[PDB]
Amino acid sequence: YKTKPTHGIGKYKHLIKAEVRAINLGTDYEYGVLNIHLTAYDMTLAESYAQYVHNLCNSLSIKVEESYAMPTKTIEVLQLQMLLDSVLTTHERVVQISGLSATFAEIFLEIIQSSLPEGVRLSVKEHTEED
Amino acid sequence: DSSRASLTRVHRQAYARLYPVLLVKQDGSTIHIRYREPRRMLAMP
Amino acid sequence: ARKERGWRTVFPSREFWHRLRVIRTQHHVEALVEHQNGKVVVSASTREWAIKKHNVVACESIGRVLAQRCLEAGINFMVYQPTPWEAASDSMKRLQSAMTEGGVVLREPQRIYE
Amino acid sequence: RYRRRAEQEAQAPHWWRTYREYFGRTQQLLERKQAIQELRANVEERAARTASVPLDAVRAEWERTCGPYHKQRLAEYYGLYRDLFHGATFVPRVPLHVAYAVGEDDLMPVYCGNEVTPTEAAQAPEVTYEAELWTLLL
Amino acid sequence: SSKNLGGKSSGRRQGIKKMEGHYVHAGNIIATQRHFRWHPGAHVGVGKNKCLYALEEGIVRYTKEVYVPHPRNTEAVDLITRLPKGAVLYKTFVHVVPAKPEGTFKLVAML
Amino acid sequence: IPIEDFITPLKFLDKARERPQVELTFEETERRALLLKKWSLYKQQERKMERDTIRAMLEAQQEALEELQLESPKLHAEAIKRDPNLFPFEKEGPHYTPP
Amino acid sequence: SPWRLLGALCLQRPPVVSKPLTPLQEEMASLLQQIEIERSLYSDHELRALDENQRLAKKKADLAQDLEDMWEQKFLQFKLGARITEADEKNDRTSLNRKLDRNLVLLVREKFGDQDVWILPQAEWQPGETLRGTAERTLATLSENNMEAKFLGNAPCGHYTFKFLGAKVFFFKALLLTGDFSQAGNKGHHVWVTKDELGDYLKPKYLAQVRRFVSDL
RNA sequence: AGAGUGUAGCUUAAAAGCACCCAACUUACACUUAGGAGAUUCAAUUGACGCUCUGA
Ligand SMILES: [Mg+2]
Ligand SMILES: [Mg+2]
Repeated sequence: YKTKPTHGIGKYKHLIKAEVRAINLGTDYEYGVLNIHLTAYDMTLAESYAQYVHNLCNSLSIKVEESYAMPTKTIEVLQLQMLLDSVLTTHERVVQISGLSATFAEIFLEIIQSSLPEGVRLSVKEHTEED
Repeated sequence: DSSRASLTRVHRQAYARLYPVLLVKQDGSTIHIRYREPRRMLAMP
Repeated sequence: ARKERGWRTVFPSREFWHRLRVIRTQHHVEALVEHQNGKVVVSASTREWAIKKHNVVACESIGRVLAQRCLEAGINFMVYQPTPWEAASDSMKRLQSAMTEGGVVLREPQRIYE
Repeated sequence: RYRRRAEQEAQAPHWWRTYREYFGRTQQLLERKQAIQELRANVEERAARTASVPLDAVRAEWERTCGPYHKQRLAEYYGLYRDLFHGATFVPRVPLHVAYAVGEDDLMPVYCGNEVTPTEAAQAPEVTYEAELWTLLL
Repeated sequence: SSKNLGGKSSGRRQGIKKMEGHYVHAGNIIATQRHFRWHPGAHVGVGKNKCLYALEEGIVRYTKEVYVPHPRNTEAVDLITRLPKGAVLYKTFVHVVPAKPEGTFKLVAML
Repeated sequence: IPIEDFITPLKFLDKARERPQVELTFEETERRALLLKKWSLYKQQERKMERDTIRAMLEAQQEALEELQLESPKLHAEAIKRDPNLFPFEKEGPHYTPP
Repeated sequence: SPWRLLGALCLQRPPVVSKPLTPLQEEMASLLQQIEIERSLYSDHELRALDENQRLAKKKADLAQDLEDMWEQKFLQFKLGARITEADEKNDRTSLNRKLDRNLVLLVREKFGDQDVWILPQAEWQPGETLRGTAERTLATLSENNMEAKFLGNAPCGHYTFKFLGAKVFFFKALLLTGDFSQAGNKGHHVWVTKDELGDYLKPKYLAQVRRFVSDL
């Protein structure tokens, strides 16, 4: 009841939130939605790397809002000398990351570098894209 | 720590065979790749 | 004797006399027998340090032990009320089987009115 | 996790009334560890990949060790300590084995809480307990 | 002219019929509602309306208890999942503290 | 227009009779089992190591940021300021052979 | 409280060649490969080898091998660059190209009047100047080389205290993309070093604590 | 050379409960199911090895 001392013991909706810029202030800093494009030729490898990255993020108390994959680009190349075809494919997989304070980002980058797999490439940049 | 995400199995169920292909781009750098058929070498121009 | 009938919105159901509560954790597997009161009548854990000698298999063993214990106590009937995932799980199934073998029914008869 | 939390909360007392208001060595350790290791070695996992466990031995062990602990709970449940002694609990330390004769064999054993009929209990039972003086009572 | 027309519905006469402490025989309706304002607890059933009825003779009691929903009902589960790791929901319940004993042993005859 | 390459193609439907034969021994399976646990353990160890590496680094950073602040209150803010260099961060991983 | 102002830099080299796998790791890899082989559903070589072969026999009663041979020949032909340009040199501590598998770090000598300092690229920052800027300047100057030293962020890595006159030594990270070095055999004794090597060479507690924020790998 | 001490990550646990790891479901995470690994630093409440902190 309202007049009782127990009022609002059932109140739960303030415990849930049922409802982007880069804020670089002065002593407290945030990069805005960093997309980590993992480009590679093996489908498996990139995925594995992405997974690892995600896991790391989870461990480090960092949000992972989106983890989509980009389409596979069929770069059909003629091996000129006798036309020998080689239909290679490049696969891009992304892992978005929001909040990050001064000291952490560098460390994260270092970790990524340490972990980099064999024949896979990075690109860390802002969200403003068109899929 | 470069071998942590290297040991990769194909997590999909229905798929083709894959062989340890040595791919070489114009930098002069080999890469282990899973290209169609057992092509050991595929040097890129 | 009566059973608490309601609690129909809430889970789990308190309509029983005797409740089998399994507690899986890291390491060791508890398996209890309870009343409406919450009085733990008959237990079987891997922590007991007698069955810590000699996991699905472990769980099964515990269940078996409990069944014997149940018999000793004179508890022959439970309502085992698990989550769906728990029910599905192999270890739980094994435990149930063990209990059945021991001779302890996991259904429990009706109240008899009139 | 949520369920666990809820349970914990329930267990705690609170100030708003509720359901409860209206209704309710080192050496030994080392040895144990060693034993465990030995067991593991013996297994060597393969066994796990469906082993039965000897029950009688386990029972015996229980009797030796935490059987007494168990029995107190049982007694409480059955209300012996409230009725027999007006309150005030105790742990039965000495393991009592009473058995009723049925024919020549078998013997119907009296464990704590078992159903046994007056037909089987017409004659007085055999008793054993492994200890060195006492006054047995029914 | 008046664009709005229609809502001329009467009150449903819903709410608590039996307040705390009231003696209640079996089958009586304790409280009626839409959306669980109050939930059923010990010896209290539920209709199709969500109306709470007493399942034993005795005293009605109201109580703030922990809410743990059935895992098949999904919305509740989802809500629970959403919550932070120290919180518990809580909800108001209705119990019936049963008065008489289920029965007594009486002497039939001396055979 | 997001269109990924996760859909298993229509070419692989009828061509599914070439390998259904998976017939292992006891020995093989057991060996595999033995391996897996070991691998898991190794992974765990590696992750622990990684954690240690990270944590130590973090600690060092913290220490630096204490010392700096102690010895120049003007500079800590500057140090904190995230530089513009990381709009287009790029690095390829290690190859197997150099040029 | 005169705080003497010395900067520094903990320079980094990214590993070029991949690392050698452990026995267990190798085994795991093999297992994975086997599983992949098992699971998979057709190959363009396997369809055009087996079926074709079968047909040929039938015809006789009434291609792949060549391709394989060709592939083998190609493999034989294609001579690769060496993974080991480190143990074959052996005595070359001063070369950047040395350790392809591991990461690396620069390590300089400086004999002063009072002290005799075995150094990790140190600097002397000015109150008006920035720390990062100072570091950059140092990088430009003492080694005498044209470098693309990719930094990460303006925040530092590790600082260290010596007190006679209070003082400090301030370390950052920098990752070399391409370091074009002028005159290999100059008198400024510079050395490229792994983790173990770093541990070994460094006499003092000031640089012995630097190895904690180095990537161990 | 002195101070704080000393259960595996962590704890008004006393060999526990949470953290943790590999698989399989998963785009991935998450959940779930199977597995996995772990500790009283050492000698009779005292002393002697390990860290953290302050000096040289
Ligand atoms: Mg109205
Ligand atoms: Mg009206």
